[PDB]
Amino acid sequence: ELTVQSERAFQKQPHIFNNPKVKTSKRTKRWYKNAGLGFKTPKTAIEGSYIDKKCPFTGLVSIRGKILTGTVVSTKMHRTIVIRRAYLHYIPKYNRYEKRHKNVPVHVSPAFRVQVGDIVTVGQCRPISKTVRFNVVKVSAA
Amino acid sequence: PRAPRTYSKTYSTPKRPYESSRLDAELKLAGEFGLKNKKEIYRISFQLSKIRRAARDLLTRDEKDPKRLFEGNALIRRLVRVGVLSEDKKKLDYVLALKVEDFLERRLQTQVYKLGLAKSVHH
Amino acid sequence: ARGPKKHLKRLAAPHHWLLDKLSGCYAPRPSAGPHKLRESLPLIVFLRNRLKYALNGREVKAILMQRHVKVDGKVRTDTTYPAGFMDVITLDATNENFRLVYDVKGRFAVHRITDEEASYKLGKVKKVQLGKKGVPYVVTHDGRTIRYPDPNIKVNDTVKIDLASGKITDFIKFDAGKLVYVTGGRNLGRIGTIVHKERHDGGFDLVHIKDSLDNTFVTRLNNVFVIGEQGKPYISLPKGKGIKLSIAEERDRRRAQQ
Amino acid sequence: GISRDSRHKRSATGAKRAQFRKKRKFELGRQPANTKIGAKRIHSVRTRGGNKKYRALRIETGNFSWASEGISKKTRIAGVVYHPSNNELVRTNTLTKAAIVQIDATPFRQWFEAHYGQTLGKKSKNAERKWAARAASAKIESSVESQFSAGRLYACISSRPGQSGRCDGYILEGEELAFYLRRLTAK
RNA sequence: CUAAGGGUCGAACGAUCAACUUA
RNA sequence: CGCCCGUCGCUAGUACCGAUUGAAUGGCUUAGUGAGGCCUCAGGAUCUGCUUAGAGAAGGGGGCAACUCCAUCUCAGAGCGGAGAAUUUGGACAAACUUGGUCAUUUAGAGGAACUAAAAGUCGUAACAAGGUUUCCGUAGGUGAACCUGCGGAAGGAUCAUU
RNA sequence: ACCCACUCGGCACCUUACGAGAAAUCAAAGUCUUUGGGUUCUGGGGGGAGUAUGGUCGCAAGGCUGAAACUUAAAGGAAUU
RNA sequence: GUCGGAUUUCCAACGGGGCCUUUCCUUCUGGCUAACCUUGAGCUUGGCGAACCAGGACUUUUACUUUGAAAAAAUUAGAGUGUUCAAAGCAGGCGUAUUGCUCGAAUAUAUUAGCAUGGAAUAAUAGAAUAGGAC
RNA sequence: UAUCUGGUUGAUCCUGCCAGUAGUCAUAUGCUUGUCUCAAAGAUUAAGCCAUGCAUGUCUAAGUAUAAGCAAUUUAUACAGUGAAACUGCGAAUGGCUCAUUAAAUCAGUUAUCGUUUAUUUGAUAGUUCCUUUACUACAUGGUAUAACUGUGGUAAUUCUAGAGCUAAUACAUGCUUAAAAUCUCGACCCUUUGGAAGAGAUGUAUUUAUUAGAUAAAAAAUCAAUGUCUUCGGACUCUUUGAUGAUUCAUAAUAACUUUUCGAAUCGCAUGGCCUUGUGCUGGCGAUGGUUCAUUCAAAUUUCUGCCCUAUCAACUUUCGAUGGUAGGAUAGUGGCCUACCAUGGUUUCAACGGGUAACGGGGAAUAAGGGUUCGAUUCCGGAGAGGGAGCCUGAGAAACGGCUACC
Repeated sequence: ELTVQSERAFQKQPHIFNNPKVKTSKRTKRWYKNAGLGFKTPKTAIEGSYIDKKCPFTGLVSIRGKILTGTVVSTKMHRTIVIRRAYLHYIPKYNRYEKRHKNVPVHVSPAFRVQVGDIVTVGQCRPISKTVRFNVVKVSAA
Repeated sequence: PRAPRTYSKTYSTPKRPYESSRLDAELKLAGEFGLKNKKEIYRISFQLSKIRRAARDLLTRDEKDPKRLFEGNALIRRLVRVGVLSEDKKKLDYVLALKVEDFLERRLQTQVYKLGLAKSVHH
Repeated sequence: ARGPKKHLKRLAAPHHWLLDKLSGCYAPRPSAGPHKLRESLPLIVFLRNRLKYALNGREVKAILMQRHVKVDGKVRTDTTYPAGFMDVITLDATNENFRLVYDVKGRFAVHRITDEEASYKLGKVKKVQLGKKGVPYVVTHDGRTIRYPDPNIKVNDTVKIDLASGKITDFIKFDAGKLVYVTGGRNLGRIGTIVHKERHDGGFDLVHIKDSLDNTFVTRLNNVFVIGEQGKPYISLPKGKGIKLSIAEERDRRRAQQ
Repeated sequence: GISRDSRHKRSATGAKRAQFRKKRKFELGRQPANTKIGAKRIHSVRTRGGNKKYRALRIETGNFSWASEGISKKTRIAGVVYHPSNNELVRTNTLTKAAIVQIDATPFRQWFEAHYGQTLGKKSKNAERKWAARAASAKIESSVESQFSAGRLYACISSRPGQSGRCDGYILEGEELAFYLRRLTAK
C-alpha cells in the first residue's frame, strides 16, 4: 500500500528484468495484460508501482468462466474483500420465491479502490486461497 | 444386471365395491356377453378410462395443434379400425361417448355368436 | 474408481446405436481411438445389427481376423474400433464401400459410395498450432495430424484428406453461404446453409443454419461440419438430405407408400 | 504420509468436517529435502505417471547467470546469507529457492578479463579489435564491481532444489542488490 | 543464536547511550 | 328417587423424583506409553570387477658357461571400485494400550409424591334450579375432603327497564 | 347560552337482513366453493397437562418456553320438546 | 375454376413487418458499397456501411415472459408393429418365393440453477440541482 | 375414474375425532392352489461370525527351450513342426457384493484446467550418441548372470525354502555404425587499415536456470554516433519478418550454461527379389515389438453457480496446537494453509451459522391421487464409501487395493 516493498523478500514482476546498463523509456519495465470481455485495465495498474502477483491485470492469474456481480460488505482484510450476492430461490410448493444471500470472498487489486457498499463485478479464476476464487475486474461507483 | 421387464395392471377395482345398482349392472353385462370373472369387466372399463383420459387431454388443446391432431387421428384411426366407432363418428367428441358395451361387442366371443356358429355365448 | 473402466452395461450405451435391452446386460464398449465412445460406432454392432452380415460375436471376430474390412485405408483388427463420423469402411469382398454418415432421424446410415468417393475423406480441423522445430500442423476431428498445412487454413474449417496418402488436397473456409452437417445434439443430422452467427466471446459459439425449406435452427459451433459451398456438396449426401419432416408429414409419406 | 487434501480442515464457517474418505494416494505429500552444501548426493523419488523427480541433498555446485552480461558460468557455492521466509535456513546454510547465496564468482572475473580486456578491482589484433569494439559497456554499477574485488558476488537461487535436483539462479544486480545489501548491513 | 520491549542530540532521516526482561 | 365432585382404603398398570461420589453400552477427546511401514545420518556383514605384487619351481627362445624373456598349482601385501542385507541416528504419518474428562443410549434402587383403569368401599354434598352461601378469573391464607374466606375483575347472572 | 340545516372525528343506539353464520346473533361476525387488499399471533378429539424435566427472570411467592408414557369413543357448541 | 379434393379480384377476421405524424430505436476503419442521384438506344459507369462481416466504443442493473441450444439411458405419456389376444418386446412387411426388395426402431414431458434469444406490461433500480449536467 | 357412510342426543343442526372403504415394484403370516408367459428373492434386527468347494490368469506366423515331453524332419547341420514348466511383457485397480460412515458432505444439473497426470489406442514425430571426437574402441556386432532343469536336502504343518552344477532373452548392465549446407564462437596470418582471413570448437532431443524475439490502428521533413544495400557516395531505397486466443510470462524460435545424463532400434516373423566392379560384394519388400515429443481418445484429480430430513428443551461458532487473508519457501502430477516461517485479526451467523438426532449413500425414479401435493427410494442405471475396526506402504499409468502385504485391537 504505502510502500511497494514492505516484506522480507523483494517484490518484483516474475521474469521481468530491467537492465542496469541502459536508460530506456519507462524506466522499470511493467508488464501488463488485458483481461478481456470488454474489461479495460485501470490506468493505476499501468503507471503504478504495486506488484500483486495475483492481480488480474499485472499478475499471472488467468480469468475464465463465470463473471458474477455483487455489493461489498467488508473491507477489513488485506487485498481481499467479501461480496454478498442476492438471489430468489423458487419453492415449487407455495408458488412463489424467497430471498437468499451468499457471501463470496473475492480478491481485489491495489489499483482499484473499493469501499463498503459498492456494487462490483468479479470474474472466476484459479483458486487463489482456501476460500477466495474470484477477482475484481471493474468497480461500478461514481 | 439385465434390464428389467415392464409389467402393468390392466384392471381397476371399483372405489365402491359394495353397491346393488352397480353389482346388478355388471352381472347383466357379464351374463349377456358370457364372461366368468367380473375382472374382465374391470379390465375393459380400465381401457375405456385410459382412452377417455387421453382423449380428454386432447380436447383442452386448440384446433390445428400438431400434438392434438397427430395423436387425435391416430387414436381415432385405431378406434374405427377395431370397430368400436363408426365411420361417421370420427370427430374426437364421440370418443368420450364410448361405453363398455360397445367395446364388449367387438370381442371375438360375441362375433362368433353374431355370425351364427355357437348358438350360445357359453358354447 | 482406482483407475480406468473397461465395461459398458447395456443400459448406458448411446441410444443411436439402436441396441436392445434383453440380449445380455453389457454393451460393446469401444476401445480408445480416433473418436469418442459416445460419438462413434463399434465395428461389431455395425456388422452384426446394421449390415446383418454377421450373426454372433465370433462371426464378427472371424470376419475381422480374415483381413476383409478396411477402415480409412487401414485394415484394422479390433472388434471395438470406434468408427465415427467421416469414416469409410472398404470391403474387398462383396465390392461395397460403406461411409458412416448420420441420418436425419438421429442415427448412423448404410450409405453406399463409389470407389472414387472412398478415396477422399472430409475432415474438420480443431486446432492449428506451431509445433516443435517450427513446423505447423492441423488437428482434424478424427485426430489425424497433418504437417505443413495451407496457411489459409484456420480453426473451424474443413479439409479434404486424401486418405491413401494422408495429405490435404482441398480446404473449405467457414463463412456465410456454406453447406454444413450438424454432428451432435438434438439437431444432429440436419443439412443447411449459414446466414449469420453471434460470436458471444464467453464460449459456445452459435450459428444460425437455415434448411433448404426455409427452416432455421440454432446449433453450437462445436457440432457443425462444413461439407461444401451453397448448392454444391463436396460429399454425396445421404437419402433425404436432412429435410426433417414433422410427424404429420412422415405419416402421410408412409400412407403414400404402403 | 503427509496429507494434501481439504477434508481434514475446518470449513469457512468454522464447522468441523467429518471423515469421508481414507487418505488417498493422489493427495500424498513427501518430506522436505533440506538441501545442504558439499558432497553432492542426489536421490530419486518415483512420482505419478513415471516422471522421476530428483530429490537433491547436499548440492556443492550450481549454475549462475549474469543477466546484464548475458552469460552463465558454473560456480561453487559457499553458504546463504539471507532468506526471506525463515532465518534458521540461513544459520543451517540450506539451499532453497529465493536464497541469497554468496558465490565463488571466479569464472565470471576470468570471463570479463578475457572478453572486454579489463580487470575488476585487484597483444593480438584479433583480441584487441573485440576489446575496442566491446568498449562503452565495460562499466558496471559500483556494488557489483566492489564485490568482484572481494572475489564474491551475491546471488539468488531461482531453481527449486528438491523438485528439480538442481539449484540455479542469478547474480543480484540493480535495486534487488541494493535492497538485500541493506538488510544484511542493517544494524 | 534469532526476534521483540528505549532515550537521545538534530520522505521521515542520520548519528549517540546504557538497561533489566519476554518469546 | 336425575346428574355429579374430592379426601381416605384395597387391586393392577404407566410415568416422575430419589441417597446409592449408581451401573452398563457407544461416540468424541487432554495427556502418558507408543508398535509398525516410509523418508533421512550412519552402519557394513557378504558377493564381485580393476591396478600393481614377490617367491617355492617346471616349459620353450636367446650369450649356449655364469645369465636373460613371459605364461604357470601356490601364497601374502597395497590400493582403484560396483552391487550390497542385518543393524542404526533424526524426522513426519501414526495403529494401539493406560489414565482421566466429556457426550449420548438403556437400567437397579429403600422411600416420597402423582396420573389412569378399577359393577355393588367409607365420609361429606362442592357444581348443574337463585343447587338452597349467584357462579366463574386472578392473588394470598386456612381447613380430613370436596372447599371456605379477604382484595380486585368478569357475566359465561338471577338485572338489556326509572327523564 | 339555545333553535334549525350541513359537515369531520367519536362512545354508542333503534329498525330491517341484501349478505354471513351450526344457531344464538352480526353494519360486521358482510363483500369466503362466483373462494386472492396488506400483515402478525394462535388451535388440530377429550384427559394426562400447562404436569415432569431442561433453560430463563425473580428476595421469595411465581412468570416465560414446554413434553412424553399411559388411558378413553366420545367430550364440547348453539337451539327444540 | 378437379372429379367427398382444390383456385383466381373478393365482401371478413386474425396474428406479423415497414413508414409517417415535433418520436436517434450507438457509429468509426474497411471492403459488398446497398436499396447504386448512377441511363449507354432500354437490363445502365460515380447515392448515406452492417441489410455481408473483421475490429475500438458507451455496452446503468435486474426480477418476469416467449423461443432456441441443454436436460445420458431406462422409466412416464405416446406413433407404428398380430408376443395368436394381453403383460411385453422393437420387432417386421412385401416379391416373378430359384435372383430378393424394403418402411421402421417415433415423438413428447423432464423441477430449480447455468447459456442465448424477441418483447416491453407488471414490480423495484441509478441518472442533471451549495450543476463536478449532455451535444 | 373432482363421490362417502356408521358412532355423542329423547330428538335436531354443527364442530370434532374414531371406525368403515380402495390402492401399494410395502413387507410378514394364515387358508387354498389346476395351466401359459414374465419374474423379485439374507436390505430392515447382526457392515454378526464362517467349515468346505470355486470366483483372473494369459500367446501368435512373429520374446526366450535340447522337457534327458510327443509325432514326423528327409524343404532345411543351429533350431527352424507341435509344445508342459519357467523367465519375460501385460492384466490382476475391471467386474461382483453391501449401504456401515457421511446432512454444502456425497450427489444432480451446469462451468473451468490460461491450474494437472494420463497406461492402452489413433495420427504424426529422432541423417547431428565414436567427446585431443587419427588407433582412444566388434559394429558383417560386445559383456554378465539367473529361472526352468540335474542332483543333495531340511520342517509335524505352509502356494514354506537352502547348498552345489549349467544354460537362455523384447532379462539386467554397456554400446558404435550415413550426406550436404547455415550461423554462433574462435582465431593462426596478410597486417593496405574499406579491412579480409587459413585453421579449430559447438549447434538433434530431454531436465533446470537467466536473457531476447514472439509484434505490427495513419501520412511527410532537419541533422547527426558510423556512408549500410549500389554508386553520377547528387542519393532511388522501396525490397524487409513471427501464428493463435475474449485474454497469458501461450504455442514456437534463437542465445549462455547446467545433467550424476533421458531418447535417438545390439528385438522378432514370413517371402526371399534386383545391380553388376561375377562377390557370403552392393541394394531390396510385407510386417510385429519397442522408443523421445506433440496432438487425440479411454480416463483420473481439483473446481464456478443453484439445490437436501427433523431440531433454537442447539444462539453464537472458529482461532490453544490453522482459524481469515497476505508475503516467501517446502510438498504435490498441478492451483490452494496442503504444510512451514513471519505479519495483519480476520471468516460464518435469526436470509436458521454452529451443535444434536436420523428406523439418512444421493439422484434417475416408485406408490398414491382432478389439479395442488404427500410418502418412499438398501434394491437391476449413474455418481460415491467399504472388504472386521483403524493406521502405513511396495509394485504399477492408474490402489492408499485387503479374493496385495506390514503393525495394533
